[PDB]
Amino acid sequence: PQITLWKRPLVTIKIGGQLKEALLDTGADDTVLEEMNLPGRWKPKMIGGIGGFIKVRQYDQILIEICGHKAIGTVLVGPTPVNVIGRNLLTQIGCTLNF
Amino acid sequence: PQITLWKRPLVTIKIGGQLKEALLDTGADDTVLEEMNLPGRWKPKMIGGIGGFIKVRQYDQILIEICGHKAIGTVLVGPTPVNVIGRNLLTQIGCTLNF
Ligand SMILES: CCOP(=O)(COc1ccc(C[C@H](NC(=O)O[C@H]2CO[C@H]3OCC[C@H]32)[C@H](O)CN(CC(CC)CC)S(=O)(=O)c2ccc(CO)cc2)cc1)OCC
Repeated sequence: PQITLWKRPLVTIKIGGQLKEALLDTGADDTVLEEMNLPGRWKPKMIGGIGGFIKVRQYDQILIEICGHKAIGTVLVGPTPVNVIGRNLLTQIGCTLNF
Repeated sequence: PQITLWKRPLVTIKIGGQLKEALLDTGADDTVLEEMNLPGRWKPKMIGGIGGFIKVRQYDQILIEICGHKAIGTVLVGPTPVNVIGRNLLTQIGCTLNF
């Protein structure tokens, strides 16, 4: 589909057997999601943006479905104020910017 | 153009007569540039990111050309980690997400 940017580009995703809402975010290298107790091993990480850094847990090879499009890659989990789908997963669903 | 997302979507912009590099950021509501000299009045503003809030200088109705496409809109100037073009100007240049 085509998503205009008059409003935030929010979509439903499926991850860890749960449904959530997340932003399709071309400004995020990697995907960052709200606290969720995912199974498996993880590695600590710190990620920065406007305002400074937060602590997150890096999970690898996680399956996410985004508007019916399946993808598999790194998900960072922590106290983010917003769920963002980053380029690591947007590339996998064939997402481009167009103007 | 059609821009894929395997790399950061960085483009050249022109503002205040100066060229700069900026990131097309669908996750940003607003356009935030690193510290720079811009002519005209400005009002102090606060904006929040992943790590908290920062103070910016808000410049309204600023001419800015993004990858060959003109916009005139609000530009926030302050300690952002990187120059970002947000949705307030992405809509002006007709930018959509497509997959
Ligand atoms: C419930 C209330 O939430 P809130 O207001 C904040 O909500 C938010 C809404 C959207 C975002 C997404 C963020 N956009 C953003 O910063 O936009 C600013 C300007 O425009 C305003 O609109 C939205 C906020 C304001 C950007 O797209 C992505 N970022 C990187 C860019 C930073 C500019 C480039 C380095 S990153 O997220 O930092 C990030 C860093 C590392 C990694 C791992 O690779 C992944 C993601 C973040 C928080 O609370 C405040 C305390």
